[PDB]
Amino acid sequence: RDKRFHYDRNNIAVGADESVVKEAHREVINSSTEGLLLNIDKDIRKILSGYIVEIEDTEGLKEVINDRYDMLNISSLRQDGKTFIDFKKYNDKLPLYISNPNYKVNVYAVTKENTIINPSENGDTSTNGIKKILIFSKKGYEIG
Amino acid sequence: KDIQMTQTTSSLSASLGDRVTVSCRASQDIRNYLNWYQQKPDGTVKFLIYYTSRLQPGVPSRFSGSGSGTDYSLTINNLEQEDIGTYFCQQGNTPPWTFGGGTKLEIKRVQLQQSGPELVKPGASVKISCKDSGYAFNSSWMNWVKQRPGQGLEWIGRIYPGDGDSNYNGKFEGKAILTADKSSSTAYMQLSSLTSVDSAVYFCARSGLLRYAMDYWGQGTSVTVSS
Repeated sequence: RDKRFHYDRNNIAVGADESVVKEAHREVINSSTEGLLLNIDKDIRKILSGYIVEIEDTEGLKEVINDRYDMLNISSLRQDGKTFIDFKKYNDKLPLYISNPNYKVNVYAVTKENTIINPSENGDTSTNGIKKILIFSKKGYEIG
Repeated sequence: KDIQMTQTTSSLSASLGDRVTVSCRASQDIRNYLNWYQQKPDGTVKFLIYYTSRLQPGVPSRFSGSGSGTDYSLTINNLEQEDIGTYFCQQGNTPPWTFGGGTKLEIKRVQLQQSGPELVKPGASVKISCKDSGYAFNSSWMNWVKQRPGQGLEWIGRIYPGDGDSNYNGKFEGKAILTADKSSSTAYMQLSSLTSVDSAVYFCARSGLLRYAMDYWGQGTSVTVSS
């Protein structure tokens, strides 16, 4: 047991410590208003159920693009085994709209031990609650 | 149902240099997904603020949106002759999108080219045409909004030229038929079987970059219907 990952029954893996997830998406191979493309490791790629993309304006208001309890998975592994987080996917076929270089473009990750299979006692489906983990956050002009 | 937007103050006048305030008011937490548009005097339509307070580039710093929950409001610090117009506030949380009723502001004392005005005999179809001239046609949606006095604005539907997917409104399920032609950047609506009811204007606002906001609007198309 890595003691780092938070195992469970069947003695599998369903999530590590934040500092562990952060370290994987630590290396970004490419970022654009269409999606990331970092290099995520299979050991982690497993515990994650999806990502959450949001645009935080200079003042302080944050908009979640794929704001949905089930649109959470916008990731997908390729040929060269590189993960491409697809912003454009759940933003109705449109890429990210940044109207000001200083708006940040946060992208969170959700360990499976936090993922919600369905709504709640509020008939709510928002990405609030879902304990997310930031993994990337470059301003607007740092993106390009 | 349709999230019903309410603009209690239907109209107002105010000298220049005044701090005008236009207030919208949703019928259920729309969670910030609200935008404001200004309808100039020249029957045109400008996209101003999206997502409650983010200003569209170009808008003069003296504007500003506010709120959260079900009480959003535009505030025009020290008014200026070129701000006159009728402001609407379309929500954009849970489709179908629905606009307010407009708060006509007075003064107390062409990338999207639409078709020509139609005139039909009660019971005939028509085909209005939105002719985008820009470059982002098959890469940006196309919403068709319907304006008629007293009825703020009703979102009809939209199609995405680039592939063919489309969405409609419940009241217009059986009326409009959105068709588009990727080769000549053009959309077409087809109000089939008209009535004295359809007699209205029909703008064709294209929503590109912002699924819940139409940035460029056509000019309109007076589709009046006789007896």
